[PDB]
Amino acid sequence: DLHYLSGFGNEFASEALPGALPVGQNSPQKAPYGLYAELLSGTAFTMARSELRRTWLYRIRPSALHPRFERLARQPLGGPLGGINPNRLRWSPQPIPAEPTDFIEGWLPMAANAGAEKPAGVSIYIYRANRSMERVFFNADGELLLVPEQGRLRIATELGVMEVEPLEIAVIPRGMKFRVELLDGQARGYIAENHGAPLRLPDLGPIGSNGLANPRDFLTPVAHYEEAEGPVQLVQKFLGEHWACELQHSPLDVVAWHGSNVPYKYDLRRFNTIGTVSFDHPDPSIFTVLTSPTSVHGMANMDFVIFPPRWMVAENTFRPPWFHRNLMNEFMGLINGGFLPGGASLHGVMSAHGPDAETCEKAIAADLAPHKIDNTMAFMFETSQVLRPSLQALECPQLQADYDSCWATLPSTFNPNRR
Amino acid sequence: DLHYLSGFGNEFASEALPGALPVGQNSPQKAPYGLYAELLSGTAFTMARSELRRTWLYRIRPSALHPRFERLARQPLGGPLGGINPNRLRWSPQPIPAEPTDFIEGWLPMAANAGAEKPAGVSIYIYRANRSMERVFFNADGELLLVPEQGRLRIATELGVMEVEPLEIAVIPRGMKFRVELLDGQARGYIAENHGAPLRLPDLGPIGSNGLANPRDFLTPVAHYEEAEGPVQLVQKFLGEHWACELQHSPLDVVAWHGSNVPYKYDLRRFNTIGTVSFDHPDPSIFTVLTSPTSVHGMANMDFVIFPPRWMVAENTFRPPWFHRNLMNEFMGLINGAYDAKAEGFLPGGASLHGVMSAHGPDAETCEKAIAADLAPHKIDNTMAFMFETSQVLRPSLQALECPQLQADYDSCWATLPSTFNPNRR
Amino acid sequence: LHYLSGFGNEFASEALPGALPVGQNSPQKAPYGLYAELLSGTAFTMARSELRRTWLYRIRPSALHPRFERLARQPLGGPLGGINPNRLRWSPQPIPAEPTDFIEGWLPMAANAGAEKPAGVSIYIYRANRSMERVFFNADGELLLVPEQGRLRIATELGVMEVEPLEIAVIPRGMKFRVELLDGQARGYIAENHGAPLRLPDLGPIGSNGLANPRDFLTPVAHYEEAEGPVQLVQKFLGEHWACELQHSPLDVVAWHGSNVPYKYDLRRFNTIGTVSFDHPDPSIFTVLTSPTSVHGMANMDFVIFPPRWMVAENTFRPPWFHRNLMNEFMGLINGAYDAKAEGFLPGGASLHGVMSAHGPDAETCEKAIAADLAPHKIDNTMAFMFETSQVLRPSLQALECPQLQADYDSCWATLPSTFNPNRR
Amino acid sequence: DLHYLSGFGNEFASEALPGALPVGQNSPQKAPYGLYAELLSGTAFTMARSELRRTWLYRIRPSALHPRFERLARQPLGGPLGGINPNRLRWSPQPIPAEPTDFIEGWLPMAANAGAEKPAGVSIYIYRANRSMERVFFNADGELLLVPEQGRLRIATELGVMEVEPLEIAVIPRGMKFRVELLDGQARGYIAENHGAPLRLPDLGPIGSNGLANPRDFLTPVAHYEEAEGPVQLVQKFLGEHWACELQHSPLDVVAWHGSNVPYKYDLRRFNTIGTVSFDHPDPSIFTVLTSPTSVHGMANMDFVIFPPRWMVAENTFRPPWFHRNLMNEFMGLINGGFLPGGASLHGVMSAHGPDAETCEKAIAADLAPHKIDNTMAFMFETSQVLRPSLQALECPQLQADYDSCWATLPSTFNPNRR
Ligand SMILES: [Fe+3]
Ligand SMILES: [Fe+3]
Ligand SMILES: [Fe+3]
Ligand SMILES: [Fe+3]
Repeated sequence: DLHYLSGFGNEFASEALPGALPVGQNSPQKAPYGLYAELLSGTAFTMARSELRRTWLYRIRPSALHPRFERLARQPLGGPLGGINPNRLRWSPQPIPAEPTDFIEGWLPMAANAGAEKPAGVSIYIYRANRSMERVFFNADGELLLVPEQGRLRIATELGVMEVEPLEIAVIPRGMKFRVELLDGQARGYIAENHGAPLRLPDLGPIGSNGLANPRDFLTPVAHYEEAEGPVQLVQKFLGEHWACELQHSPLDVVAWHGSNVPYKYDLRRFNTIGTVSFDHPDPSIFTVLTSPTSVHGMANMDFVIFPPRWMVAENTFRPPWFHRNLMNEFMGLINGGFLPGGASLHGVMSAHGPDAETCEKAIAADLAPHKIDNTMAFMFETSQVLRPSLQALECPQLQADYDSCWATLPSTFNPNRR
Repeated sequence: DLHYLSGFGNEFASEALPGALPVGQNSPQKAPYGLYAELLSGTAFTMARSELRRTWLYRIRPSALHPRFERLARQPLGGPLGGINPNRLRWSPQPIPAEPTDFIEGWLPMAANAGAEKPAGVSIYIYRANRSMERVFFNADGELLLVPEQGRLRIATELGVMEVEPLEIAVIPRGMKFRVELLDGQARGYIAENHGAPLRLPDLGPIGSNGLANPRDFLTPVAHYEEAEGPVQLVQKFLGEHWACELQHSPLDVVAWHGSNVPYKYDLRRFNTIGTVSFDHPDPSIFTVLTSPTSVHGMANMDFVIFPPRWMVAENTFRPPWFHRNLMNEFMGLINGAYDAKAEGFLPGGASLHGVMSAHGPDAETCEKAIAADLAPHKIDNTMAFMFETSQVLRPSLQALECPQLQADYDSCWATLPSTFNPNRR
Repeated sequence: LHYLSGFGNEFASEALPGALPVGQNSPQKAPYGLYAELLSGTAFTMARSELRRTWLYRIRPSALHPRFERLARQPLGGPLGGINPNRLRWSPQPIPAEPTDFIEGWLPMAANAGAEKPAGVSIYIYRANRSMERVFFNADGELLLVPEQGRLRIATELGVMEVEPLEIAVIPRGMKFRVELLDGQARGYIAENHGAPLRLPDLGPIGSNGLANPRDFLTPVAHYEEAEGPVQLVQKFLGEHWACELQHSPLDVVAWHGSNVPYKYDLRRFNTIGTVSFDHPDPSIFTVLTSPTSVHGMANMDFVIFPPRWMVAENTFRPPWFHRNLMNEFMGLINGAYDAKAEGFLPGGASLHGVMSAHGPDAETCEKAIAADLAPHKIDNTMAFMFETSQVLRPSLQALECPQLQADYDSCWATLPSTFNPNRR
Repeated sequence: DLHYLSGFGNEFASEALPGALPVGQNSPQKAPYGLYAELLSGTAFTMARSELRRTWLYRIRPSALHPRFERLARQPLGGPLGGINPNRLRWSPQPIPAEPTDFIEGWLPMAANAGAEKPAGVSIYIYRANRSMERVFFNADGELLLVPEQGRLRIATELGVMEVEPLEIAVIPRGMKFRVELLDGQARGYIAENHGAPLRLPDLGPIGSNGLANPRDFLTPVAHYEEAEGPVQLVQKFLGEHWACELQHSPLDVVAWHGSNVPYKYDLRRFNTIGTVSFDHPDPSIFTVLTSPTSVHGMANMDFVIFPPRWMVAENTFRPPWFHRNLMNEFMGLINGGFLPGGASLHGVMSAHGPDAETCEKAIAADLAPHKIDNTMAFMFETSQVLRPSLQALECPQLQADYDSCWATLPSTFNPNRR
């Protein structure tokens, strides 16, 4: 029975004790309950207000109260970049490791725009974990988009507690402290780490003022603070590296807060899917849930896109996705329903992809009538920068060695003598 | 039949005689065939190239060769703006007048953002004609969007001839000369006169790089010139007035041209309609065919929206348009069939106007039907309604306010909406 | 006279040493006991590139004035002319016999809107035969002055500038000034800009230099008057002259700094760009100053010139092409003859080719141009110009009823022949 | 005989068989002639339509029908980065090598904003070839601007065939498959590989609505397809590397196509040159033919600029290019007419350049009259990012070792007692 505040991008305000929030100002000399005011600035001060992300926290002890960070010996993300490889790639789902592995220890580097030491654009991982985190963590390297596939997550953050289950997504702003509890003992899922402009709702164009992901469905947890006394490890990811310090208090000691730099979750089942109600096959940008822009208008750092249960009604139309060569880079995953839940495919810049022969023959031969796609949920992380597969990803047992064969049996159907 | 060039916004090139277009330049000293170069600038010289519209003409006689224009006695567009009236308005179809009336003489002012003498925003007319034009015409007050409802038009312009039937639309650029022949003896339809930024394709947003009105379906006619020798009246519309002069030559004497300021036509049947494949009822802006922007981003001078055959699949959803009050001003027409928010009273050739913040929506009948219905995939078919939606208030003409076609009891359409509210049962 | 240079500069000028406060704008104790006064030419929140504001340090505050009263003599009070799409041409305007100072002799030619609802651009031709014995400001817009006959000595709050034909001058909205005629009488053109202040055009590929170089834009140094006695202060508000009487000189600014300034520019210094190959470039290429709108690329008005220049286009119809324009073209002539008109267009003359009016050369200019052997040719000893506007230019009733309006302008195009032959390329 | 479609940025449509193009839609269930639909997306789907480049293809076999790509042993572009060097540099023309070398094998990297493995901005090459390509190629790393200097090229692309001779340029969109055939036995010329926003026409500013490169002169080939059966090698350039696979069919099998992502050519001899008709010496940006923007307004990724035959008429003026120090980086080449055709010069950020003593002396002394510069075509690739010369370029024999002496005789003509 966790409570949530609704509305993407809102100036929220939540207090765990009556009047814990200062009224009419952010920095009283005598803060209610004797709390410390702290500002979390997720963007430059001078952004246009529409881009502004900042949260005022009123907490038991300042975040400044911490000893020196030291580099952990254990570094899940220190593996090298893979060699150059233009090929189409597909993986089978990643098995959960035997060794104890919490949420942060479990990120397996799949592909990234840059080396972990110079975070830029987007880095993509698959997380595997068999332990709840017995420590607190923040990412200095970017925003985190989590896409669960197996197992629920109870995520306790500075702003409050949220639970996410497969078919839901969650986002945790850069630098925000959080701790992940595995409700089901173990967990698997995907991560897009956003090193760039924070994820937001796409420009709707002609779709207008409603549709796709409705702002009312983005939920942010209410204030919740901890009073545990005794040592707690605080871990941060900085330029790919986990550095840690030990606190003698719980860093999740925020009693009240206000602002717009907030963790949130969204249920993909609430997506107001838009598609063709006539013919043809619309561009997959139409399925956009969240997007991270660049200073180049129209070209996203990354678009998060889903392929949800939907009605198929295209008349006189080849209904599967058409054959395609793309400037952008397509990383596909599957949440449920050769491509299994937990699996992945990377078709990079100008790689030729599309349906196989059996998909083609069946689509061309189909008696086209309205059809409901159901019990499936796929998605794509599409990035503008090339995604370089990690060495780990290219060498792991789960990489399919004959993925190219999927297209081998495509036939010519060309007859010059009959249109 | 007629040949066309495809591609909305293209730099086209067309010549009626081989090599009539100068190669490598626009202004030769000794132009091919002894023709005159002439530049038709549809926009300021300094527009962004994406916003530029200009066409080079290679013609027998320059357009400048004409004597003084004189005001005609006959002025279709000279009637006063009607009184202030915030009411929801509905007209039945406009009958064709008895007296001889060509295409330009036949425009009936329905509503406009401003007085005809001070053109701004959009002016809306319904045309009614029973004569083919035996003169040539250009509108200097703006761009014309034509929406035939009865009868095919054969439109002879400077750049060539195009034919338009109901379910197709045609655009004529401001200042471009043309002549309308009625292929079916008489004709009736709608006009949006755009006084603002030229109509163009909407920004597709998440729809991406394909969909709605695909550019390949926008057709521009090929070069064609007449050589008739004898008097031709040339009329122009200026500040709402018709002014004429007599020429001793045909002003459709353009033997070749190149450029982007072109007349064009579009078959609405080919609209790649996008909608809900899930639930709810998408905003009608999703149906945009063409749009004319203002300097305020996101707020169009006018959107041209259609309501075409389309699959209705939304589950657990009130399917007809929702009840609505709107900053924008909604002028709706019907080209054929029946519209899905309405029941009676709205026929082909009819119109409705719901202005700024007027409360509109479905009737009691429709609401009852939609709430009880067993929802399943359903193809809406054999229908084409549309809307001219404008940001500026539309002021009905006096003629519109006083005509027999104005329906006297339009408000009673919503009279029977019942309360179904039950506070004890969610 | 001395001047400062640099279009758009933050200028600083003092007529007494240390009269400008150093390090601040508003001292409690101003140097020499002067009053600080801010002239805000633009909204406070304009981007800095678009900011126009001047700090004045003056003997008496502009606020020291009694109620303005409406003058009986109203130069600009005439009605709008009727609707008329025709091509129009006017001969030079005679200088009236009645005593007529600078502000009294504005002959309204055409305007985007009625004088009482100013918007866009209003065009006048001024004719004066007396020097101004009063001071004037225009609340309705910025003034672009294009002298054609006789030199002007213009005393402004910021200093004195002298303008002769082939120079232009611009005076910001609200800025007080007095005009002296150095040659007894004067004639010329005005573009009254009700919209965004005139500035230098975006050069595009022309780059970082050329057309009108900013170094050539000149602003007067501070000058102040201490004269004690009655002076009439007139303002133009919503087309009307209103006036009060002061007992001091309002040109009493001892020191000033900032960017809201009067300026002049010598068109002979224009770095004219053109074709060095073929064809005939769009006349936008001759843009001197422009006033934008919120619609990018569509100016409220462009001020363009047609100066001495080299004509070198090979295999090219060199005169301006036949044309039909969305924009509205008001042309005038400072001296000499214009390349597109054989005759009927003289210095002081004017033409108006409104939206989509068909214009171009005549059959005589045509004939010679098509026939001429082409070699490099220096067009010289001429200066014409255009006020091109996006909004329609409505001629005034005066302009349409005045004896200088040529009755048979269309006849200039009547003899254009068909040289068309379907069967030889 | 080759036919072409005209109009830069046009939505084109071309079909080699009557009605090969589906009418009214892009994705029919039963395509005309049994062809496959393939979308080539040259930009993000959500680009403003003015910046959108995409082409629908209707082809015999899908592009996906290919086996695994493998790294070729021969690698033309793998040579390391030259060392740091701020000096002005000038090269004599490049000799055509003895060894058999086709178009893609004969790119000599001259200088680049970045290393081959991390394409950004612009890479500049000189190609030398003595064999026609007997295979097909696409470049995944960027768009190709070709500037022939010696020998004509017949470039067979997916969208059709075009012929380019010196004094013409050709552009090939990223990822588009093509084959270069040498009509003259061998060929040499320059290449600007554009890794950024695609080249387009420059904003004309006051020049207005016509002039410079007029859009009507940009020509795109009509549809042409091959039905040759037998092994064919497909090669791609990815992160600077040549990777290849073998198809058992021609990949130039597009029967029809429509859209805006097209190859094109343009004859520089049609450039409507603009310049001074009064005095002074206009900035060479006035000669821009094509430009690649950045997100920084007014600061191009690259400008392609030409110095063609033209009238010089400036009076009381020093007519040669002024003495000059530039933020931008200037790579000069010469097509026809120390600096020979095929040669190059690099003046990088803030290097001081300008005329030599002989040029100054003659120019200050000349009796200025209209003068037609004729029979000469130079050009420049100006880039915003520093161009690092390749190791190869810095150690090549054609690098002129005494270039700085060109300016060594510049004298002082200063005289303070005579204005
Ligand atoms: Fe794809
Ligand atoms: Fe509505
Ligand atoms: Fe003109
Ligand atoms: Fe330079």
